[PDB]
Amino acid sequence: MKYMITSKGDEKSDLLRLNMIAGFGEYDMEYDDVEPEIVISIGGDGTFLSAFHQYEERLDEIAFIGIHTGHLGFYADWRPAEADKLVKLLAKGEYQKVSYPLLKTTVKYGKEATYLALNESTVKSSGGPFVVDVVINDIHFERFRGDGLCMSTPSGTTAYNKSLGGALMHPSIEAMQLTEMASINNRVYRTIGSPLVFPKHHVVSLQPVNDKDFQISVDHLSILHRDVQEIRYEVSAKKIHFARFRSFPFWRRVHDSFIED
Amino acid sequence: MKYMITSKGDEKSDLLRLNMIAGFGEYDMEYDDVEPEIVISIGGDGTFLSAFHQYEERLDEIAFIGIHTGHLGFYADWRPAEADKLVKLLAKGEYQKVSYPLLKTTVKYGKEATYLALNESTVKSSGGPFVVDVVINDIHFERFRGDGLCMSTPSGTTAYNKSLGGALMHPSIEAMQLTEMASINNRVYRTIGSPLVFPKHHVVSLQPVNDKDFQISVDHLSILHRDVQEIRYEVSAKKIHFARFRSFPFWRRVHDSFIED
Amino acid sequence: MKYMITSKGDEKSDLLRLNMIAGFGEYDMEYDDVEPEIVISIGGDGTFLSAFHQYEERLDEIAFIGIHTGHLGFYADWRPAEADKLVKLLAKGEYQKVSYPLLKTTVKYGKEATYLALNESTVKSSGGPFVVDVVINDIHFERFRGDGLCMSTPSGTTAYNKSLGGALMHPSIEAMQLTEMASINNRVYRTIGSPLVFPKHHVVSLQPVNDKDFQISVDHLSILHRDVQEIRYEVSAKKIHFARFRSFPFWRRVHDSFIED
Amino acid sequence: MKYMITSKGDEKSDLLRLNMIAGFGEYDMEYDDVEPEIVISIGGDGTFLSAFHQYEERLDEIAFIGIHTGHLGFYADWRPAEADKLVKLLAKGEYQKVSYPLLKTTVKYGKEATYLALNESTVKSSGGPFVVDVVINDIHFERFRGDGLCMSTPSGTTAYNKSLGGALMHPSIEAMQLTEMASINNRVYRTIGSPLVFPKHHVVSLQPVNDKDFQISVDHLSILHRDVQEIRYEVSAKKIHFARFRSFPFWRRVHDSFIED
Ligand SMILES: CN(CC#Cc1nc2c(N)ncnc2n1[C@@H]1O[C@H](CNS(=O)(=O)N(C)C)[C@@H](O)[C@H]1O)C[C@H]1O[C@@H](n2cnc3c(N)ncnc32)[C@H](O)[C@@H]1O
Ligand SMILES: CN(CC#Cc1nc2c(N)ncnc2n1[C@@H]1O[C@H](CNS(=O)(=O)N(C)C)[C@@H](O)[C@H]1O)C[C@H]1O[C@@H](n2cnc3c(N)ncnc32)[C@H](O)[C@@H]1O
Ligand SMILES: CN(CC#Cc1nc2c(N)ncnc2n1[C@@H]1O[C@H](CNS(=O)(=O)N(C)C)[C@@H](O)[C@H]1O)C[C@H]1O[C@@H](n2cnc3c(N)ncnc32)[C@H](O)[C@@H]1O
Ligand SMILES: CN(CC#Cc1nc2c(N)ncnc2n1[C@@H]1O[C@H](CNS(=O)(=O)N(C)C)[C@@H](O)[C@H]1O)C[C@H]1O[C@@H](n2cnc3c(N)ncnc32)[C@H](O)[C@@H]1O
Repeated sequence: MKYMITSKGDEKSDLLRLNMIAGFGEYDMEYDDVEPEIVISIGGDGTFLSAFHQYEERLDEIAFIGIHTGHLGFYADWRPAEADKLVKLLAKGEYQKVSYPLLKTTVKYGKEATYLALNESTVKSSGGPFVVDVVINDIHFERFRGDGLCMSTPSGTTAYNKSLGGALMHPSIEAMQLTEMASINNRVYRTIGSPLVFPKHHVVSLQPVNDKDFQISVDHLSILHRDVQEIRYEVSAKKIHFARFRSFPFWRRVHDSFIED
Repeated sequence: MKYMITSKGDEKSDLLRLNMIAGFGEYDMEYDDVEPEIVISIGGDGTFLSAFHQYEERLDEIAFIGIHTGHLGFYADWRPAEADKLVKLLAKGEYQKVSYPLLKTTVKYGKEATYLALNESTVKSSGGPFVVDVVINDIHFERFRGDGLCMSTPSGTTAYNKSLGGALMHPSIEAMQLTEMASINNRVYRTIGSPLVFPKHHVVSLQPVNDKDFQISVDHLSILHRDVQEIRYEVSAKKIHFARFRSFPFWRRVHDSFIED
Repeated sequence: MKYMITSKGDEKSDLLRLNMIAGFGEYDMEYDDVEPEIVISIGGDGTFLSAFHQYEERLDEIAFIGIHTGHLGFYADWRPAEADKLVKLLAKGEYQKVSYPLLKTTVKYGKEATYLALNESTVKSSGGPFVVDVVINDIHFERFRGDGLCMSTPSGTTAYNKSLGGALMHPSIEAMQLTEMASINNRVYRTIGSPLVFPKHHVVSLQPVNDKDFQISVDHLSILHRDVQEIRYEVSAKKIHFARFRSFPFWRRVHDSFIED
Repeated sequence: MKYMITSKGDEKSDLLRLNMIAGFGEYDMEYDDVEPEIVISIGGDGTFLSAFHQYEERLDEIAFIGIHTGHLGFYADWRPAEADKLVKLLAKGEYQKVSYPLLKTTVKYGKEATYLALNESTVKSSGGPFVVDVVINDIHFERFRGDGLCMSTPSGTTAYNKSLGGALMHPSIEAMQLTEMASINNRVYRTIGSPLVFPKHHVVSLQPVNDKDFQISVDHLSILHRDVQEIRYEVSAKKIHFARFRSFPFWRRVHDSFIED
């Protein structure tokens, strides 16, 4: 149906995009970057993340496909050489949609902003020490002191979460995972020191203790927030949908990205 | 209805057990340790684990309650001082049952044994180096070399799993978590180096590479298995049921066991 | 001889400082904050670090003493209640000096700045991804990608180094320790993934790969450096000297700060 | 002078050994496996460790050389293809000896055994839970509960130590490093949770708390010790000497074994 293609913008990805557009022109496929139903991202995982955020208001109407023109990017299902086969399979249709969970971040001030993450949302201080009270379902759980906190989706667990020692979670699990960045632990300061995995409908709230200014990232996007009263995390009701044309199981995707390929 | 009480066996737990039996005698409660419907464990988490295994064939007919006579044992909901209040609340009934997921381990030979775990199942070598191929849903994922592997239930994630760097998982999540014990990683040997969290219906199979003898633990119970062809892990269809008389959320239980109490 | 006293500046530390100055006035002790031979820091480890940096040009002429007015600060040897005993012991003299190793950081541009650290020197990016080549004694060792790097002195190993998973090193060992902050490791990116401990006379050089702007911290002090060609680390030839009046072994100091007190 | 050659015993290593013996026969080199001055190990690091232990009573009279016939074994300096060049260089002599530190383990009973380690000494329980008091220079430092403890030499820090999260230490540093295996940490049980690095002349003593039977390994060799009163660790006064014919710096050796080669 209606589709669009985003490109990383180097010569290789732009040319692949032009060639796929020409192939789509041989079928009943209209290029429409306002209301696409298929969004193809040609590049790396950053390109894919940007495509997701370009269309985060129409996630229920869109299925995503990623082509990696660099290394195997984690959200990519296709190598450039297979682009023509993808054009054909997509043109016919009847593919199967797979959905991954997303993370909702709410930032309250003294007003309210919400963000959606496909990989993770992180919070750090705007310069001074980072100290927050971590409140789970209204239960005061710990006072965190350290460099920051990372809350990850299942598909994000192989990203920043992994570098911070988090568990890799299969994306059929509707959960979010909280990991610590360089927590201090001594006689007077104590944190849990393990990643925490939360189900859908649990709410994790971070509440400032002294400083109220924080640097909050959502996927690639980092923003300074001033005068914050609360940062709230929960599994979103929204999901991202992928078009799948063949089996590529998550654990094989993990194997291919981290073990050998 | 029918109940029984297991005790750690020290003077404090035996006397509490005798006093609770006397209190139950004032209600319509028959002591029956063949077909109980309520199993009370008085001791620590080891006592509770032994009670679970004493009745693992009647898990669908039983609700468990733990009293800790030492430190706050993780599966315990009651301190000894509250025993009389428990007798009363239990006598009336109408309490709410909560269920935690369990782990099924299958060991195949050259014959087949199955075990059920509430905390975890671990595998180590019987003396020589431990090397196994890890196969996930028939996908060859890694060759593990190291000291051993631990597969944990959600409620077990605060136990051995935690010491091995695993994530703590809320027990409403029907999953199991695989953690590494001292994996070797160099130019020639590679493992994933993160805990892995698996949903229900995924099967993780360990397949021997050289040595076929393994020491397999299920909760406290360690057994030498010889001539092993495969060890298979999956989330069990069986669940353990707890009798709950008041709110004691898992994350508060974690707070009280690890942060402060 | 000549001494001075720095204070954290709260009411408790200022009053202790005034009372110690009055006690010193009863001996042959001149207050001199230009050329002291004894520097007393009253506060926490931050106060002590600031005192060290206030006098880093006269380290060979100075012995430091720390009083902690908060929790046991790691560099502190005295509680406030013992201040009068310290005045007396110090007045007589004949105490023993103990020396800890220090870290030299050199930052080269396209010009050169040097810094001395008692705890550690860290490097992060000024916004974009952090990528540096790590060169040890002119040997290209790894390309580091992640959040940053921390180089610690022995006495700093219980500070930020510890939170990053580094080893605690006894300060009689003339060494520095490099730890990673959230390194990425996948099929294409590889780091050593262990802390590294370097002897005196080894030089660790960080060399930019793309971005040349870095945020470099030395103890509490964080500075944006632009147009960096190289950051070089080595154990300094300079040492910090403490006045010791009684045994307080490093491993007891560690026990008291992290295990119980 | 007098030399001997140990072989892993596969066809490749036995033939290399025979060919080197024939080459040595063309010089003033006597084969003597009672009092060698050069010990050549042909195989892997296990072969090298066995050669070290075969001659641990004559370490001051011996220089070791390792040839790896498998992967780059860490203690190996030569590939098989260079064997003839080694014969020649060794025949002439005038090579430089390099020394690495060693670890002394003393096991006291209710009698005394001492062992020397090139990689590490580990202690685990003989079946039950492992609990020991850790005493550093007669200072009670922690009660360790977990799977076991590993004490490593500098050259051993890239071995089991590395898998347990220890730091890699340059072998010019006369030290030993203690790492934890799966320590338990909760409200009631506390360990330091970081590797500890000890200088020469510090003594680390492990003292049993309940069970007195332990499985103690020294390099590859694992032994059940019963009725143990104390296990004591210290940097040995003895050193192992390597014959070096060219530069192969430790950090390049680490790079080649863990980063790429
Ligand atoms: C620009 N990034 C796009 C992405 C991605 C991604 N998504 C997954 C995925 N879901 N699964 C597996 N691989 C995944 N990638 C891979 O991550 C590498 C990213 N490049 S980078 O980190 O060097 N960089 C900052 C340039 C690259 O290989 C890419 O294919 C943002 C993301 O970086 C992540 N990030 C930030 N700081 C990090 C840290 N210190 N360690 C590890 N990740 C870190 C964070 O998650 C953010 O959303
Ligand atoms: C006899 N154990 C009973 C239990 C339990 C338990 N269950 C949870 C829970 N679900 N949540 C939180 N606390 C939990 N406990 C607490 O664990 C301490 C156990 N005593 S012990 O490990 O010292 N020991 C071996 C005497 C004690 O406080 C108890 O209340 C067996 C279990 O030990 C575990 N175990 C074995 N080796 C371990 C390692 N190296 N590190 C950590 N745990 C280890 C393994 O899980 C096994 O099933
Ligand atoms: C203001 N700091 C002074 C100090 C110190 C110190 N020196 C040692 C020592 N040698 N041994 C043991 N305790 C030590 N302290 C203790 O560290 C706590 C510091 N307060 S703080 O980190 O919360 N903060 C930023 C307000 C406090 O208890 C103090 O007594 C700077 C230092 O923070 C360190 N730092 C920065 N980020 C950190 C992270 N994420 N985790 C851990 N440390 C971190 C870094 O080393 C810097 O030099
Ligand atoms: C038979 N080993 C000989 C050796 C060695 C060695 N010495 C160093 C060195 N100094 N530097 C870098 N590489 C090093 N090797 C490499 O270690 C691999 C060993 N094979 S093995 O561990 O699979 N095995 C048990 C068959 C192999 O590549 C070899 O070249 C005993 C040693 O294994 C170590 N060991 C035991 N359990 C371990 C764990 N869980 N993780 C990691 N190491 C473990 C322990 O140190 C013991 O002394």
